[PDB]
Amino acid sequence: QFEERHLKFLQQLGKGNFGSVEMCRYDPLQDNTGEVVAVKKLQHSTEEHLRDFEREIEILKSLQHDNIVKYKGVCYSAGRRNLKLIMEYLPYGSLRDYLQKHKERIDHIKLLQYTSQICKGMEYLGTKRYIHRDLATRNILVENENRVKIGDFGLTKVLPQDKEYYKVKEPGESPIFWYAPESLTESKFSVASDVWSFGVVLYELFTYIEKSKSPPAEFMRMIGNDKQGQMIVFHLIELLKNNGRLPRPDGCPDEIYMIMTECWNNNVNQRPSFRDLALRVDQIRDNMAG
Ligand SMILES: Cc1nc2cnc3[nH]ccc3c2n1C1CCNCC1
Repeated sequence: QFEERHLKFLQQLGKGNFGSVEMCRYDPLQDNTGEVVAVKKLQHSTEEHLRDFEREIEILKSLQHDNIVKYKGVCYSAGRRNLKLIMEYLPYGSLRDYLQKHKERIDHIKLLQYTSQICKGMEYLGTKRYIHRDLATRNILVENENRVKIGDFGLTKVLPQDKEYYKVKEPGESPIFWYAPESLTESKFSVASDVWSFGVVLYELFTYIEKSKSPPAEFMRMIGNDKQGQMIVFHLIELLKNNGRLPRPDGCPDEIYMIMTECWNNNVNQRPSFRDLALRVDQIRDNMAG
C-alpha cells in the first residue's frame, strides 16, 4: 500500500494497449531522495478490466523468484477510488532494448545465460499453474549485465484445477507471430504454448534484435508482404501446420537452433518442458565455460 501523495511521475515506460507503466519516485519525505518504482495503471478502466487487473496484481504478489520482477504493492489512488500496481524499477530496461544497444559486447555465452534464466522463471510459473501467454524479449527486463527477469504479467492466466489448457477468446489484437498453432486455431493456451513462444524468444536473442530479421518481418516475407487483415492469419496458420518455420539466424550455432525447432513442434505433447530446456541450456553453457 503506497501513498498517492508521495508518488511522483517521471517518464513513461510501456504504454497500452489496455495498460501503461510509468517510472515514478516514491518520495515521502518529499526531500527528492527517494526510491524509483515502476507504476502500472489501467488505460481505459472498466468493470472487466478492473477484475482482470486485480487478478494480475494477485498473480505478481504470489510470485517470489530471482527471475521475476518484484511486486512492491498497490496504490489506491484518487483517494481510494483508483487502483495502480507498484513493481520494482529496473534501470537497464527491456532485454530487447538492452541487446539492441550492446550487441557487440553480448556474446553467445551471455545470451544462453539470459535464455536459461527465462526458463527458470517460466518453471516457477508452471509451479503455480500460471500461463504467461505473452513471452517476448520486450517483456523481459535486465536487472544487471548478468541477470534478466520476466517483467510483465498482463495476459497471465491460472489453469483450472487439473486443466492442461485455458481456452481464452479475446477481441482485439494478439501477438500472432509469437503464438503456437493451437493458440491461433483454437484459442488454446498452455505451458506447451509458452514453450513455443519461448522458442521465438530464443530466436529473437540470436537475431540480436536486427529489424529485418524480426519474427513479423520473417513470417510476412514467407506469407507475402502485400497481404492484409485476415489473409495474414489464414496463411500463418497453413504455413505453421505444414512446418514452415523461422529461419536459423546468421551465426547462430546449430545446437541452439535445434532447441528453437523442438519448441516449435505442432505436437503440443512433444514439446520439451521448461525444466528440460533450463538443463540443456545450462549444460551447453557449462560445456563452453567450465
Ligand atoms: C521498458 C521498461 N523498463 C522497465 C523497468 N522496470 C520495470 N518494472 C516493471 C516494468 C518495467 C519496465 N519496462 C517495461 C516492461 C514491459 N512493459 C512496460 C514497462
